Amino acid sequence: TVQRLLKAVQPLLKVSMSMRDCLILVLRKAMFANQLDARKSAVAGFLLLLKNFKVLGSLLSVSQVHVDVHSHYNSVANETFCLEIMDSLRRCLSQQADVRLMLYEGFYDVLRRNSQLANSVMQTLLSQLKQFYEPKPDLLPPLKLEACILTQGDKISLQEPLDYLLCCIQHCLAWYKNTVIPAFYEDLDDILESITNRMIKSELEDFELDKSADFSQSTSIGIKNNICAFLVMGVCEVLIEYNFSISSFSKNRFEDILSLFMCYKKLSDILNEKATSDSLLSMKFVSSLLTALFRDSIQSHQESLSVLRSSNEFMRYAVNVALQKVQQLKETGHVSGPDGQNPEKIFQNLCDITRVLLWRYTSIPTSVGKSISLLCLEGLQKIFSAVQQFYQPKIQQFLRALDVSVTQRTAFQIRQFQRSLLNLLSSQEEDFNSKEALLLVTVLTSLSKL
Amino acid sequence: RKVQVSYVIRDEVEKYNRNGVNALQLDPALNRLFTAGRDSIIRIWSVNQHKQDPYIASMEHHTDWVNDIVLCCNGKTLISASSDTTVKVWNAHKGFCMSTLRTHKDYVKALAYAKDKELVASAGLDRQIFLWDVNTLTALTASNNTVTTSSLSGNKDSIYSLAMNQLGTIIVSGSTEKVLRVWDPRTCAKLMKLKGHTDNVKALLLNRDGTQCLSGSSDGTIRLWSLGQQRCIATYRVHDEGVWALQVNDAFTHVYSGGRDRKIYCTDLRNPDIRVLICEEKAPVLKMELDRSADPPPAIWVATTKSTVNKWTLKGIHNITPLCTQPDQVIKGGASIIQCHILNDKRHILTKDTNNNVAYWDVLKACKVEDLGKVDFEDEIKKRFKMVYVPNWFSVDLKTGMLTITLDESDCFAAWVSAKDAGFSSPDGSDPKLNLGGLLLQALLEYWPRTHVNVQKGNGYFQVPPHTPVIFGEAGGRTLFRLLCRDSGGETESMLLNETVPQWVIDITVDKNMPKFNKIPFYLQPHASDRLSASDMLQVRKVMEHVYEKIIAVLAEEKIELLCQDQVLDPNMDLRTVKHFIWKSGGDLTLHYRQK
Repeated sequence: TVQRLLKAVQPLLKVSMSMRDCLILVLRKAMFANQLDARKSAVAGFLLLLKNFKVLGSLLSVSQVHVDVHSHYNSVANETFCLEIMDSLRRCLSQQADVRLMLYEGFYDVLRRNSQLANSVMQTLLSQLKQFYEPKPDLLPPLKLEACILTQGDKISLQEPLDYLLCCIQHCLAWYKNTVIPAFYEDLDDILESITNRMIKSELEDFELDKSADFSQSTSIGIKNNICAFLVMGVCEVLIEYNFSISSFSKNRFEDILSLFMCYKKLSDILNEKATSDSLLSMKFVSSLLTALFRDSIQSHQESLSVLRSSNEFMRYAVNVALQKVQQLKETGHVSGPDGQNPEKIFQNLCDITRVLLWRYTSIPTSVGKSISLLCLEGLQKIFSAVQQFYQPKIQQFLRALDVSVTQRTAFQIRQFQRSLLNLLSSQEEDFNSKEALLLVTVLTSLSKL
Repeated sequence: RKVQVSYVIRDEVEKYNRNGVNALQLDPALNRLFTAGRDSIIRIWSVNQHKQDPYIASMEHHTDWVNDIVLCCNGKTLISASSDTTVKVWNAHKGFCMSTLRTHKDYVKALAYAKDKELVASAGLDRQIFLWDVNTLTALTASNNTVTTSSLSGNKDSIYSLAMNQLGTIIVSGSTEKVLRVWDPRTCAKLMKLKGHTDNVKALLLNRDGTQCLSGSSDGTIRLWSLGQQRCIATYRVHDEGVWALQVNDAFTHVYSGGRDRKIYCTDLRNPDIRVLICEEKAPVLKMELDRSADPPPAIWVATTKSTVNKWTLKGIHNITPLCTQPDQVIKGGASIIQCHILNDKRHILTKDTNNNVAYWDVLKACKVEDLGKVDFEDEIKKRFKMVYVPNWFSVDLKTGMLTITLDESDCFAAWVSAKDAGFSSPDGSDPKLNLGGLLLQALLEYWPRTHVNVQKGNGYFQVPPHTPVIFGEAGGRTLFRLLCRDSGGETESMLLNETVPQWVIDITVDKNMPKFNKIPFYLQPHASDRLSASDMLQVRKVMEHVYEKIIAVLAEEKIELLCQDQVLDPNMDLRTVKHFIWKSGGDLTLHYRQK
């Protein structure tokens, strides 16, 4: 409720000066208060207060009166103010897992919107990560498995969400290297590369999770061993995302990412059948994976991309992640990863996701677990309803972005689905696939509403 | 309350005072003279008889009369008191305002200074007296902004004068209670009250050890008081009218007096009959400051209600007729604007000043148009008459001696006029309708980044001069924030504007929202030979075409003549002006129509 209230009231914060100083004073007093769960809200206030305003801060007894002093503001003083208010957050990283979660999630926007603090946020992240990453020539489990777990009172919980940390430093390094350049950022990517090249070579027995050892949901070692699998799961996802973009297009990185997905999928198979969480792929990366995997056909990429295209399970994984993002948008108006609260970026990305899923279904119904085509059609079914529910004034722009007024475009789409429905209904029964016809009828309803 | 925007129409540099001078301070180490102008500007002059142009700089931040100044801290700092209810602390060497104290609630009238404690105190018409350690004020910064006060109580009425002694052990106040009230500034305890004087006291002095007091009064007398005996030991009645200003030499034996009767006397306190007529000034004397380089003082500076400041030389004391007849140095002053008439277009203004010069100004462009010389003012008003009515949309005041224009929410947007009737051409061939106040508001804030929309800067028809001061104050008293038009792009100025600009200005300047229109109901009836309503700017021609249609361009105008109160109406005249100038009855305007 404090996060939602502050987000709602921040337009008044944007244009004022007395209000911002009052909030700063309240949050500063709340930080030093020894009562816990007060810091849990103080940091949540500070992230919003800092990731939206470039300059903040100013320019009692009865016997004292405030007076106006006409000193024009000193930029270096304000920069030192920001640096101190961020150093407080730097030493706030010895708390429970939720504060670490929201700090890791807010640092990317803090770096993006206040460019001056660039060379200190990364000296926070890089100096925190090295508590776990273990640099040597060869020690096969390169990330420390147990260093982020706690054992007090036999109520085992995790403190350091290592996956979220590594994701945050990944996005921070991407924004640093790609955009705002015109040797710490030269060392950090080498650290990341030495994480990949010794994580794909993990036997998965060097995490001591080789066989289905305990994995229970009730015992002592079981819950900890379960929690110590989601960390490596998220690390594998984020490392896939980075190793896509470390180099433009070469087969070596693609052998790396495919083998690392194999090491993800083996663990997911082991963990799933015995007894989940969301994925860590950024939304724009999901779109740039789908579009670059199905649609584009430039001959230079083809040699390397044939390796990633031949993994049938990888296709299902990618479309499942896209479907998960669409589902999260359907439930609430924010996707998980970055740009989650910015609606226009989600709309622009969703346009491309629709444009590529439509091509995948329509272009190749050759002979049609579940097949890929049904997953694509289910994604269309979810995403049209999402568009109609949330992006109401932009339906015309959405229909303009696919490849005259809205009604002719919608008639064309309904004809496209119409012909396929007729084609798969014309077959004699013999267990005809009724799921596709049923959800096609659902899509036709949701589209004929237009 | 309700926030008004104002601005002053003036030149970028006013080297000379534009009004009288209320107070003077002389810095002996740098030979610099400070004048506290009634025109709200403090100016620093050089008193070197070398230079021909003694002007050095102006310090402009005050908004109204500057009533007193005191040079503090061995001449580094001057503190000033003004009728805008604030006290400001200036760096006197660089000439900028460092702090503004706002604890007073009415006109601050008098300031006092105790050199040996480097202590100053302020007092005014609000009956409060605050004591301030100057070094605490100078230690103020943007973080350490806390100041704490100590004040004296007992005073029953508005304070008009105030003096402290050099040791800072006695303070005396003068007021309309006629009694002067005395406190110990070190303990704030009330001390004795000496009653006896019968009128206001505008001039007070104490000897170095606070044992004698001189009071000057509007009853025309000077009185000498012993504080050790608590009584009057001599009364001097050397003036015919009120005494407004007193000075005394270091030996406390000769008193220099001046006031409403323009005459300045030097009287020996031990032997009154030995007295010297020093001079007769050209205007009531308001304040004097001796140069004290040498024991028998060489000269006395004299402030009057006129804009000129005269230095008079003092040959000596040993010897009806004035000792001196012409000033020794003269700092020239300028004219004040004393009379103002707003013309019928509600766009131009005619002025008269104290030199009987007449000028013509452009309120919209915030500048002068032509000097018209010493023509007769009322004949010039009658010669520049145009039969047009425009609703009132601003007010003018001459309190500072310059033209100050004030805009209020109640009527700022009342005046729509056509581009054609204005001096703004029709480059696309047509003239739409402009709201004057909204254009002015957009010009004043042209440099404020928040009004810039995705690039346009301003309104596209005119600029104001970049140096025009723009002041945001509350109605009745308290100025909130003052800046120059060109300075709006600063980050500090933009922050304070965002904090201070009222929503009713934001409406026009930011959202680009059109103000409400105004419609006029009127009657049409066959007494030239139905209840309708239209825009107040609609031309008679449009009603003529209306009538032509409903009773079936060039032919309409040729055939139908429109009348009001039996007078033939000019088809180009609009309904608003007709109603204002011709309708002399009550209830709704009634027009009679006919066919010819």
